[PDB]
Amino acid sequence: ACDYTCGSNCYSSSDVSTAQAAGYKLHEDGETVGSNSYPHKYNNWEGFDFSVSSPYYEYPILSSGDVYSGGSPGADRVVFNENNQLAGVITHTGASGNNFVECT
Ligand SMILES: Nc1nc2c(ncn2[C@@H]2O[C@H](CO)[C@@H](O)[C@H]2OP(=O)(O)O)c(=O)[nH]1
Ligand SMILES: [Ca+2]
Repeated sequence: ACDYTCGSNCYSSSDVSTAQAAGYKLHEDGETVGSNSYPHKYNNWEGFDFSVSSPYYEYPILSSGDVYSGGSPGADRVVFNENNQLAGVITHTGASGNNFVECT
């Protein structure tokens, strides 16, 4: 079963946890990754009511299972905060333009 379903992608708790650990780690060293410099800030234009506190940072989660280290970031992201908390999992899939919809 899927703990998180991002359109076509099936992500498990373990998947989310791995990406998230990679992002908070970069964020902690003050280092980026890719041409879009992940992780960066998630502004929250979508206006999601996260059960966690701002500010937010995003980091790509790959359907491939591997951790992002460059190349296409895909459509799915993991959102965590300064305390290393999971805000959620979002995707551009089924979302107009660069908008975001949440993974089910
Ligand atoms: N849709 C959306 N994009 C955001 C937000 N905060 C930062 N971004 C980034 O700004 C871009 C829009 O110009 C988005 O594609 C996204 O980059 P990512 O694709 O790396 O997530 C936000 O709250 N919503
Ligand atoms: Ca997996």
